[PDB]
Amino acid sequence: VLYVGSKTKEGVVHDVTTVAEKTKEQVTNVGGAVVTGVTAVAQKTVEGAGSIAAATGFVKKDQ
Amino acid sequence: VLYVGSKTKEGVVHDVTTVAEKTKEQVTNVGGAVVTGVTAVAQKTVEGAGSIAAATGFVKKDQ
Amino acid sequence: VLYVGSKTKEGVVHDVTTVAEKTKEQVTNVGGAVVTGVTAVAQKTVEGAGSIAAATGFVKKDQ
Amino acid sequence: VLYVGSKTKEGVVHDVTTVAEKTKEQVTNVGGAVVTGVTAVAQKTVEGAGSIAAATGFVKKDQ
Amino acid sequence: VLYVGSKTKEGVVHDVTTVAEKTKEQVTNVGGAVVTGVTAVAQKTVEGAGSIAAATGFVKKDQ
Amino acid sequence: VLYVGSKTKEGVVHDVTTVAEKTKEQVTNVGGAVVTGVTAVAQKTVEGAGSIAAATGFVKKDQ
Amino acid sequence: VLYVGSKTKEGVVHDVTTVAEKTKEQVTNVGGAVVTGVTAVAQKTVEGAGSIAAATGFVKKDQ
Amino acid sequence: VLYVGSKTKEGVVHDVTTVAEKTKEQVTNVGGAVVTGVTAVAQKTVEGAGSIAAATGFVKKDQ
Amino acid sequence: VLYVGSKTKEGVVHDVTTVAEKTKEQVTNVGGAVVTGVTAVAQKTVEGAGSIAAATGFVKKDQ
Repeated sequence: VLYVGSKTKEGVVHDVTTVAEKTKEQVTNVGGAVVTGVTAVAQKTVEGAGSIAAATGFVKKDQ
Repeated sequence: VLYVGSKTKEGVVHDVTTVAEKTKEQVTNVGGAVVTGVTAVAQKTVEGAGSIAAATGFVKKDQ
Repeated sequence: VLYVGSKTKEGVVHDVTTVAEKTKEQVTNVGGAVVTGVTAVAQKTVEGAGSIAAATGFVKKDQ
Repeated sequence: VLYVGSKTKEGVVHDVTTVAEKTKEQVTNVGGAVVTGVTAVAQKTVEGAGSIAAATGFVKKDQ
Repeated sequence: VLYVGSKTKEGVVHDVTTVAEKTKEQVTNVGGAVVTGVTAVAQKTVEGAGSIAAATGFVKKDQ
Repeated sequence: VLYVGSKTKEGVVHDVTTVAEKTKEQVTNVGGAVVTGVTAVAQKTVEGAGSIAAATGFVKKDQ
Repeated sequence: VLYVGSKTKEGVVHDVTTVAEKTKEQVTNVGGAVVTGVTAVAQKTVEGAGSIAAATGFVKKDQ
Repeated sequence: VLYVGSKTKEGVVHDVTTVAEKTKEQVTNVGGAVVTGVTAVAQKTVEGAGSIAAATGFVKKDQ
Repeated sequence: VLYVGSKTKEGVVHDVTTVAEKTKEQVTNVGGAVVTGVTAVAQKTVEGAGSIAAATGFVKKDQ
């Protein structure tokens, strides 16, 4: 691997705006998962079998 | 691999705007998963068998 | 691996704005998980089998 | 009267949202009545002849 | 009257949101009545003839 | 009357939010009544003839 | 020139309202000119040859 | 020139309102000019050849 | 020139309001000029050839 004057952006996240208003949120959960917020993952490598890279709102009931 | 003066953007995310308003959200969950928010994943590599790269609102009941 | 005058941004996150207002949030949880806030993960490497890189709102009831 | 494990909601009011905006309201009244606001009455009993239960914007010029 | 483990809500009011904005309200009254605000009455009993339970913006010129 | 482990809410008011903004209110009154504010009455009993339970913006010119 | 009780408004500017909102403005310039703001010029006289009275967003590459 | 009881407004500017909000402004410039703000010029006289009266966002590369 | 009881406003500026909010301003400049603020010039006379009266965001690369 050789980079020579090579401006690079390997695996990034940027410029992520969010606006809400008057969001009268009622939420009720029992045993489950709820995700309502901004999430920003940025990885270069996730190696290994069985991996779970960057889940969100995940539920796992493996027997 | 040789980059020579090569402006690169391998695997990126950007410029992601979001606006809501008056969103009278009621949510009820039982055992499941709900996702209502902004999500931004950006990976360069996810290696390995059985992998789950960047799930969202996932449910897994493997026996 | 050889970088030579190569401005690089391997695995970053930036410029993530968020605005809320009057968000009369009621939340009720029983045994589960709720995520309503800003999350920003940025990794270069997550190695190893069975890994869980950057979960959010995760639920795991493995038997 | 016998209630036995009986979750009851006799005569209620709830969950009443209201939003206005830029409502350049001019109002002129002479001797009369004007009602422009949110009203929420909730009674269980109003007993007695001649009663007036929960009027609003009422005018009475009985001779 | 017998209540036995009976979760009851006899005659209630709740969860009453209100939002205004830029409401350039001019009001002029002469001898009358004007009501522009949030009102929330909640009674269990109003007994007696001739009663007036929970008026609002009322005008009475009985002779 | 017998209550036995009976969680009760006889005649209540709660959870009453209000938001205003930039409300350039001019008001002019002559002899009358004006009501522009939040009001929250909660009674269990109002007994007696001729009663006036929880008026608001009331005008009475009985002769 | 004779003004005699002559209410005059020679060369004026007034009453100029402006409202913006959520204006996610990205701007990129190279060597040029960009104008995005409120401008209000008001002159009575601009005398002289070759004059440039009240330019805006001007570019001049005279050789 | 004779003014006699002559209320005059020669060359004025007034009453200039401006409102912004949440204006997530990114700006990038290289060698050029950018103008994003309120400007209010008011002159009575600009005399002389070659003059530049009240420029804004001007660029001049005269050779 | 004769003024006789002549209320005059030669070359003025007044009544200039400005409101901003949450203006997440990033700015990047290289060699150029940026103007984002309120400017208020008010002159009665600018005499002389070659003059530059009340520039703003000006760039001049005369050779």
